[PDB]
Amino acid sequence: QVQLQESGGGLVQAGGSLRLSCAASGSRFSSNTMTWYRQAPGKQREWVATMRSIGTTRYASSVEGRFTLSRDNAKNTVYLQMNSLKPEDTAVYYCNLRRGGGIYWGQGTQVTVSSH
DNA sequence: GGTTGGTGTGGTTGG
Ligand SMILES: [K+]
Ligand SMILES: [K+]
Repeated sequence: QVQLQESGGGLVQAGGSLRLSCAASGSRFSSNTMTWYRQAPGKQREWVATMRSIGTTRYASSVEGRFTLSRDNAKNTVYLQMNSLKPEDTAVYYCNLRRGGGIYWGQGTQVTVSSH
C-alpha cells in the first residue's frame, strides 16, 4: 500500500543547514496534499509546511524564510531544506501524505541543533 | 493506535 520514508536527521551546529527527505511509495505526492510537522521536546506538535498536489507551498511563521519545500516527481520524494538552524528547531520532524480518506505518516526523524 | 506523539478527539489533521 502507501508508505512514507523519512531520512536526513541528525546533529548540526546552530547556523548550519540540512535537508530532510520524505519518499513515498504507493501514492504520488503530486496527487494529494503533503504536510510537515515537528514535535519539540517540551512542546505540542506544530505545523511546519504544506505542499499541495499542484506544488504550491505554505510555511509556518517560525520557519518562513529559512525552510523551503521542493518536490522531485520522478523520485516521488519531497524535500524540506532547513537553513539557518536554531536550537529552537530541535525536534522530531514528521511528514505525511493524504490519500483518499486516509493520511499516511513517515516514521519521524530527529533534528538536534547545538547552541553556538 | 494507527502507517505517527502525546498534556491522545485538537492540532493549518478524523475519530
Ligand atoms: K548545545
Ligand atoms: K491523534
